[PDB]
Amino acid sequence: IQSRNWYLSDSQWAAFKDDEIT
Amino acid sequence: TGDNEWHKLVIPKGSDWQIDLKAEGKLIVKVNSGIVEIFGTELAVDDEYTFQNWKFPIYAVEETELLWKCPDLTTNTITVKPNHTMKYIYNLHFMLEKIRMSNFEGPRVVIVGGSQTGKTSLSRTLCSYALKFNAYQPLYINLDPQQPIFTVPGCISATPISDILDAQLPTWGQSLTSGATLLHNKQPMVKNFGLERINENKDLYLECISQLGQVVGQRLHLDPQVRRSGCIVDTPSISQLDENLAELHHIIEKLNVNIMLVLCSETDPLWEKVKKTFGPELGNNNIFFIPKLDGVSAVDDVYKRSLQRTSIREYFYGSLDTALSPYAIGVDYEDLTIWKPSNVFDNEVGRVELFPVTITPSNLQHAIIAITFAERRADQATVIKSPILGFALITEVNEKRRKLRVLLPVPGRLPSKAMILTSYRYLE
Ligand SMILES: Nc1ncnc2c1ncn2[C@@H]1O[C@H](COP(=O)(O)OP(=O)(O)OP(=O)(O)O)[C@@H](O)[C@H]1O
Ligand SMILES: [Mg+2]
Repeated sequence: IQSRNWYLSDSQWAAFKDDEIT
Repeated sequence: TGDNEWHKLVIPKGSDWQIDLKAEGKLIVKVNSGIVEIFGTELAVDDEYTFQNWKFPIYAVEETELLWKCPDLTTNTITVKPNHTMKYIYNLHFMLEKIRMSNFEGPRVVIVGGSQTGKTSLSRTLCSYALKFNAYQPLYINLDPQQPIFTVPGCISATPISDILDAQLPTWGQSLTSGATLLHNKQPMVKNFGLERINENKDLYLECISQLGQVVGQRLHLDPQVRRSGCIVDTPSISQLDENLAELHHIIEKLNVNIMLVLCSETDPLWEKVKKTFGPELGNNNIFFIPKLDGVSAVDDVYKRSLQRTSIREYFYGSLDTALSPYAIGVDYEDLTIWKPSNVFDNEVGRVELFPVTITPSNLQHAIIAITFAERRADQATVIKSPILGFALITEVNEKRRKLRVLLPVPGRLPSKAMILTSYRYLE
């Protein structure tokens, strides 16, 4: 049982690293 | 008809399957020897892949035999044709991979071409194995609102390629989810054009590119890996733009494009004007032509609206092996604040602005609504320039009462934010 997520804000996405996903 | 049992198919090295699945048709594929790619994405040996409602090649890198089952296909009409333009894509990638390791920061390529020339497919393949060979995260920028990739339709997006794409999806993959999945999902950067096609609001489309470019820059400045990696920019066909191609100039400047790929032959006069129009900024040394790819078939409108439909469902419910559980919420008329962009058949001109929308059954039923980050009380200047949170479907506009049935991607409250209506509709 899962669900879709909201996207990150402009600044918040810029700081995001895809290593967190992996 | 076809048949509901398995069939062996030995697919020669350097050849494409080329598949056109239509309504409901389900194709299960299982490889037991060899190397096969779907736009660069390798198929894992000995497990089932399942395909629905899209046209796609399965390419044989090596010898390759597979088992397949589909009631809508038979050995009679199977189509297995040798691909020749594949090597063009190869020594174009290693061309980019040389730029990635020698230059201070990776290449930023626009893939420009005519209608159905291979842009998106070429974009996908280049992403697919910018990651495969030396573990890069190219930023993929989709600039064609009609084409849904990682999101719903009607919006431009930037998405880093973390790891492998979903081979069994026309939409490449999907956004992040609440738990953990057998495929690492992607974090997209969405902007929302909202309208049917570019020509409906020219300035607004460029305004999208403007603010998408800005954010892209801010990540590139902060993320070493994505900046070190490339940047692959997919555009719509030049039959969707101006003769002089004023839009491409704006794409090039705002997204800092330094290399251009033109899917073009050498009798096509498009190649010459590209040289004279973008040579001054990029330099002719940085503009490349690619003889149009093999197997790239024409795409009609109905198929394209079908693919858009699939994606909307896919955003809320996921795919076969994903099964997401979205949330349905009852909401008052007063609980919502909605705007809509300027059209051509609404506002005649079409400028960078949005009009407040009164709730009418003819206005909101089955409409996809873009949810921003701006307040419910913010003015239009703040909403037009605020990041998109996600999308919501409206099921029922009950007008005798002041109530609404809204489908959300997240189980929870209706985000009390400003919302923009799209021209996109979805009924189950
Ligand atoms: N080698 C191939 N064999 C079979 N089908 C292919 C091959 N390459 C691409 N296609 C299919 O052709 C269709 C059109 O290709 P594509 O989406 O790349 O067009 P495009 O260049 O993006 O142009 P547009 O933006 O106008 O669609 C797609 O559905 C794709 O699956
Ligand atoms: Mg395309």
